Amino acid sequence: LNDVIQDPTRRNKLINDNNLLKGIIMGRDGPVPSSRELIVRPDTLRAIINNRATIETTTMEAEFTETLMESNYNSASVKVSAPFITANSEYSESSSFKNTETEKSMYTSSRYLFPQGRIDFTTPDSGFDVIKLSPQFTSGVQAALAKATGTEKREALQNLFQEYGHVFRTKVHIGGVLSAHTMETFSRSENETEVKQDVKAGLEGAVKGWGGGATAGHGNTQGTITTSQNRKLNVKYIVNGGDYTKIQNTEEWVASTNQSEHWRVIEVTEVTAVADLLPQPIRGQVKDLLKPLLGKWVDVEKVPGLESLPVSVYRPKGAIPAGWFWLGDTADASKALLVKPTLPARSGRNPALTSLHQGSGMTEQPFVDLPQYQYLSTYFGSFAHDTPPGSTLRGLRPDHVLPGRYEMHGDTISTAVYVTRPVDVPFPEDECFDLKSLVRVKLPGSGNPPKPRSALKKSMVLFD
Amino acid sequence: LNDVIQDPTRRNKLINDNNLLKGIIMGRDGPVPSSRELIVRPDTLRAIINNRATIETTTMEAEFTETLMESNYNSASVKVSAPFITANSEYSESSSFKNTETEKSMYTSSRYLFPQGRIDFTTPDSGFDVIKLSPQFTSGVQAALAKATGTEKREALQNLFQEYGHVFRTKVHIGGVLSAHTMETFSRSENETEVKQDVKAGLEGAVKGWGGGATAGHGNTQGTITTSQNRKLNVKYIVNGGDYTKIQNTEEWVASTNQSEHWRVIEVTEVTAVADLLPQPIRGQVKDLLKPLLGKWVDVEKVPGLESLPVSVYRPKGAIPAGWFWLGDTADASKALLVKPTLPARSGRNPALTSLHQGSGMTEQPFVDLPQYQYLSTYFGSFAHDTPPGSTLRGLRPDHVLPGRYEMHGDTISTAVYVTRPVDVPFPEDECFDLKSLVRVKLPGSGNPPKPRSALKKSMVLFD
Ligand SMILES: [Cl-]
Ligand SMILES: [Cl-]
Repeated sequence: LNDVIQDPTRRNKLINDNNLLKGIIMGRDGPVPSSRELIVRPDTLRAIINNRATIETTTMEAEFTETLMESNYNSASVKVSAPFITANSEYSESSSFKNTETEKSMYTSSRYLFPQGRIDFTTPDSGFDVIKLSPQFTSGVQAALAKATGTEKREALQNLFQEYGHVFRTKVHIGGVLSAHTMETFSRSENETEVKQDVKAGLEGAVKGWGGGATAGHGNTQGTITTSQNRKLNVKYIVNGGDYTKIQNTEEWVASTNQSEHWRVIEVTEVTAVADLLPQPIRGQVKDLLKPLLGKWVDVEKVPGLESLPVSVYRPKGAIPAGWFWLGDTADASKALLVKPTLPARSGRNPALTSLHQGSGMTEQPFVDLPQYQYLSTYFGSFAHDTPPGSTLRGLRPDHVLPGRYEMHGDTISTAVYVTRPVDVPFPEDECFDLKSLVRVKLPGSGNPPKPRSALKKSMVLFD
Repeated sequence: LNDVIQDPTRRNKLINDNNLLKGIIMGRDGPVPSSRELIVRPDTLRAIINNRATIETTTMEAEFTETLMESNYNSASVKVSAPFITANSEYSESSSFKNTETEKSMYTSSRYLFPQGRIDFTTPDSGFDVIKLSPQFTSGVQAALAKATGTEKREALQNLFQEYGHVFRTKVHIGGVLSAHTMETFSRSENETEVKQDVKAGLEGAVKGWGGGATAGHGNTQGTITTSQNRKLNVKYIVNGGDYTKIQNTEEWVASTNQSEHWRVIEVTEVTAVADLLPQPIRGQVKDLLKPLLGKWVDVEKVPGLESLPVSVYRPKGAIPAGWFWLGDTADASKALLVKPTLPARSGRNPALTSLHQGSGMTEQPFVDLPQYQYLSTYFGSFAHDTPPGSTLRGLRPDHVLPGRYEMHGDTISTAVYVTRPVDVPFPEDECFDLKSLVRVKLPGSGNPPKPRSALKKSMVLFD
């Protein structure tokens, strides 16, 4: 029983085995627990009893989240952890996750939970026993903010989060779990609702058949499933908790999930960013210093030889200050945003920006130098990385951008352009800049790069 | 002091004066407290001490939220309350809130908070003292679910929420507040970021000048402000808490906010839907019965005489069952969604669906019979409300839809169409159906209705 475990020193076994005192490092190797304790060891754990077995499913369209899906993070935990795994991922041109003009990808994870309960860590500035950060971490923050220069403070803070972790798990389900994980690539011509429901039912069916003893028993393995609509899927099967030596006989493994010794984290229900646990004044100072870009609003000038276009095309009217960069052609006649990276370049660290090169095809459009980086606008001219204004044009690390929305302008497809705006959902969780990024509807020639449809996140840019 | 008030019977004065035990009715007259108690009177209130005065701002693009903005609900509370005020609002063709092809509107509220603390009501199935629903409400739910037919159960549940409320305030700030509320209509050609920041700084400046004693003192009133960018705004000034008889001398009012007797709710920090407070089995039964539409997937047939179009146009292949309705022309060659309302028509109650009429202009497109209702597709032909398939075509109540996203198709503007898809944000709070709703890029003739860009919410449709 959950209440029984929380009473003596066996609650310390539950805390220690599950790394409940440690922040989670979001890196290229997936979610990794810190070797250092983030919080002070509590006298008691806040537990909600729930022994009801259920099948839960998570559908995820965000790239770089596969290791979080496989660690049974729910959508709310993936959301908070997503900028950190994205920023620290190993980018590749050969990824199977495809987001093209004709195709899209998604991850689907189903989990047959055999729980005992939920453990809650009360965050500071919330009603309740509350989280107390370890003095070792607090001293690290103080030592980081005490550095002579802005660059030194940011480098020490970066080192501090790489050691302590990016997020802390504030709500976790404890018990045993049998989970199935998949990825699917489908045509944009398909009904998204039909594809999602078909993959979810097929995955739920596989975990349902595995759990409760109906299919041939197995442990951690790879398998293939066929949905009702004939989609063939590569499935990864994962076991967490219970006695793994008993996994061959499903019902014997299920019974072993009632043993306090074999209880493990079975779902990450809620996660909090480590910087958000910091007290009120320091919190804002740390968060400002963590922003990868500096921002500046500057004057614009109209691009000549664009009389054919339905709208006026703009670029910063510089005199672009040394070390500053621009992000693409705009329909904003008033101002342009310039950006400057706050962190020095280091081997193993993904920079906030990437330079661009003209494509080897018949095209004159830029291509990102660093794989999987994104840019905001089509280039209205002939790009060259060695000549202005292309020499100071930059692409962005994928954690910096979210999908935008097009507003089409033009009386002919050949002259037609899209003006990128932030999505107009009434209750956004994240806010983006309205930069009025210009995208060509029909680009001339072949070998042209995928058309951008992105908006820059406001949380990534520090002003003044 | 907050801790001092919570100890004797003066905590009951704080609970009673602020209606902390009552659900909030979201109707045409704004947020109205229920006359009936939703929860059992607690022995103690969970309080977080915070006497730090701050200026907070909320920007809201959602229509029908003005009375929530004026009641100092933050964006998270507006979000949860929004479907309920939208569904119960008094619709009008003469609203100043404009969302056209060339213009958009938004609400901005700034509040100069003079707090004492925050009161938290712990929801059932959450760590902590927890909420216990009143036996009068619980008996009402049981009596509603005991009705002979589906229609009778739904009517009794509707009556139950109109009496008890749609939402419950789970986190509230207590003290005194000076707030300014405005609305702004601007051209889509404008930078949204610049407009939002300009209105927020102008509104923050007005509350800053009012509070702390710098401008001429006043109480609840209407005024005009001018932003840094020469935008002229109609401002509504509201006072909550403190001694209102002392409002003329700002500093005397500020000092009166430290008196336990004058503490009022100053911000609605978190709100929970009343149905979400219900225990696990009943919760799902109530939520299914509250859905305004029944759903059914049916076969489609291609619309003839559409050879010129870049895509195939579809309508349900009916034999449309009696009492069922369709929602517009689609590019979905496999299936079509049919809808049926679950509640009977009643005077004063906004129906889930509206019939349509052909516009009096040169147009052949349908127009909603009920003001402010929305539809999903342009009609690919000549609409008539008295002939099939137009006789069974229906528009939707604004709470049923969210903005969608266009995917353009066509080699000529005149033949070009948009296929509506759900927004592709990676972490949506709300999910919509992908219906592949077809919208004409360039409609022939004048007097044509505003082009739709909407997706139907999945939470509004009950299947099987
Ligand atoms: Cl290339
Ligand atoms: Cl009309």
